[PDB]
Amino acid sequence: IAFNHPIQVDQLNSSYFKLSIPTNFSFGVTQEYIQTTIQKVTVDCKQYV
Amino acid sequence: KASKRSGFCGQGTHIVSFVVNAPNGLYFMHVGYYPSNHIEVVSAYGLCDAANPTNCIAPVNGYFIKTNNTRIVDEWSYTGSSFYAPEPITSLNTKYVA
Amino acid sequence: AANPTNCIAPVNGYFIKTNNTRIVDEWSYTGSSFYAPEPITSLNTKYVA
Amino acid sequence: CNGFQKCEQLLREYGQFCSKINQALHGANLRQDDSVRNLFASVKSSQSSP
Amino acid sequence: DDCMQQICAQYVAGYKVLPPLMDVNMEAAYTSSLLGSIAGVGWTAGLSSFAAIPFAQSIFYRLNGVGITQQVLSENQKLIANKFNQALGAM
Repeated sequence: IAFNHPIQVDQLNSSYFKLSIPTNFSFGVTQEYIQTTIQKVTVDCKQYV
Repeated sequence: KASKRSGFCGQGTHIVSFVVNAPNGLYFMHVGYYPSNHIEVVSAYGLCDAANPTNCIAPVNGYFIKTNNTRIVDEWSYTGSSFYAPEPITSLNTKYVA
Repeated sequence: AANPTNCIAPVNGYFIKTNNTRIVDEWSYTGSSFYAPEPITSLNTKYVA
Repeated sequence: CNGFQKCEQLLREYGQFCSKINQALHGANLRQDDSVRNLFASVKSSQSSP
Repeated sequence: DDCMQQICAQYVAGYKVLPPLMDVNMEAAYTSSLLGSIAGVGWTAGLSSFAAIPFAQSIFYRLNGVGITQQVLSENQKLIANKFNQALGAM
């Protein structure tokens, strides 16, 4: 079992609030293909049969 | 075109996206910022003043750690101009907006 | 050096030579002073560029 | 059909169609499971502050 | 075991029901983590970076965003929190 267990910040009763800050740019990701179109084909009926 | 906003691109901040021809379709290459390391820093929720103008959160928290520090990067101050910060009416817990 | 600074503000306003604060139909207009906010100084000599 | 040898032999002739049915159901379930994982991925990485 | 003592799908054999592949407790843990995150996420421009924000403050900040109520008006309109509880009760 290796699931969930996410990082959790602690809520502060005091007016000042602890905030997690990013330190590394780590730019870059990939994106899924969206299909967009389907193949076109024509069948010659009454001849192929 | 822009996304710079909520968009179909997901799992990362949409700084930019790229389109390439794909067989029977279109292929996308969005770019996403990843924080990687998070450091928890105590932040004031705005600072009030004896004068009516008061420090307030604008691009990011007005005080990242103390006084006026505004940045999303590791360095809290980052030479912030503070021009962006608005000046709202004094609120509860005086001398602080909080 | 002074805190007030000219800014592009909407669509690339404050153009070089005559300032193109006017946009679309109007080619150029004298700066209103409410048209552009003061931005933080940016890398270059004497300009945001 | 199970428990009848004659029925099983006829089903063997139609076995290829039965194999396609099993493969199609397995593929649909895997695609659905991937979609469920994608939904829970967005929920994952959230911080339970309180 | 209960069916032998007396679902019936296994005895029929016909079709076999398939488990969802995600445990209910794991899904519940994800929803609870999301509930914690939304209070932090719903803050002025702080969004995800802002954290440890109170649930009451997050509701007030969200209300100010969608509807431009005056800060004085929000203080004047007391029992808004009670009305939110009434809405939860009505559901």
